[PDB]
Amino acid sequence: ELPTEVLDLLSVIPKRQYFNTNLLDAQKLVNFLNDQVEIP
Amino acid sequence: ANFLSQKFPELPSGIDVNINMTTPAMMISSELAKKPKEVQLKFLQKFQEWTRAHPEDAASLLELCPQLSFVTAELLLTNGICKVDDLIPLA
Repeated sequence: ELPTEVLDLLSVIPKRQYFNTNLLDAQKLVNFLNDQVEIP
Repeated sequence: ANFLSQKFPELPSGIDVNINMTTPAMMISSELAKKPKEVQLKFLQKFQEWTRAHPEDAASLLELCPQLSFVTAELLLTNGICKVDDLIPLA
């Protein structure tokens, strides 16, 4: 399940249909965030 | 979308933006970046744990819902965690 913080955040920005510009690869991003990223 | 109805059935659709005067991307930045630095960091660390515990779930959600994909990116950008040039490897 998603924590409430995430939920609110997903709602506060433009509708997902206004995002179809360049985008990012979910699978790369997740593996990137898990292993390669350390949130300050 | 059985994946969502099972795991993520309450996904927000986003706000309605009047893209005849304001661009989504600019709103996206002002939206996350008007928030106190603690938020972005709180979200991303919390999220980081969540996505490490659930790589399949997390990644597949980012696969289908792009607001989170870029919401994460923009928060990475605003804190300086990652730069645009670090996001293109993801792209």
